[PDB]
Amino acid sequence: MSKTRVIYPGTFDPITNGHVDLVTRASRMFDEVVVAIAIGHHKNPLFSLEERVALAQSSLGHLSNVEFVGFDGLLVNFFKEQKATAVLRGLRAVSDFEYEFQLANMNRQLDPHFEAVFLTPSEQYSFISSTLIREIARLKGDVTKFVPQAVVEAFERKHQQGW
Ligand SMILES: CC(C)(COP(=O)(O)OP(=O)(O)OC[C@H]1O[C@@H](n2cnc3c(N)ncnc32)[C@H](O)[C@@H]1O)[C@@H](O)C(=O)NCCC(=O)NCCS
Ligand SMILES: [Cl-]
Ligand SMILES: [Mg+2]
Repeated sequence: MSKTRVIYPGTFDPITNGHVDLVTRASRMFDEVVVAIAIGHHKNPLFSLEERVALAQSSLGHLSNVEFVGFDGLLVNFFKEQKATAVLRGLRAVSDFEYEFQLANMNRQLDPHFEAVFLTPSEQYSFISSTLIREIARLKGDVTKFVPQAVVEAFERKHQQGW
């Protein structure tokens, strides 16, 4: 019996309570979990790589089997470099499901060792996404209930520099 290593890739822009729940659930089932923050070089995230990594560490660093790394390039090359057992993704809607079904099949064609496992959110996180959270924050809504406190403060310090 070997040691399992799953990657959880995303932009995490910012990390939410939904992501936290997924990583916590995953850390019970695999030996190592890698929170893999896509840099988004040609995709314009609101938070920098350093901010997104720090928010993720702050929220999840208490889990001793979770690592945090930024990456770019082809997910399958990262998968190989990392020697992962699988990629993990959350499926919160039908459109998520169809996109991920397609991508898992494309990635398996690029690398036959590739694997993707999916979790479904618990109902109390099911309506949360990073995009929606950015939008509420931007229109000065309170996102406290949906994201870790550190993220709330991070939005206040974008709102303080101006935003
Ligand atoms: C697809 C990319 C950008 C990351 O995905 P995404 O932008 O959805 O990140 P986000 O951080 O918002 O979410 C991460 C994942 O957890 C899920 N999730 C988000 N919120 C929640 C919630 N409340 N509950 C459950 N799941 C959730 C998402 O649906 C997603 O699967 C990234 O994997 C990537 O760019 N890969 C590298 C490039 C590549 O190889 N591209 C195409 C060739 S296959
Ligand atoms: Cl996003
Ligand atoms: Mg999201």
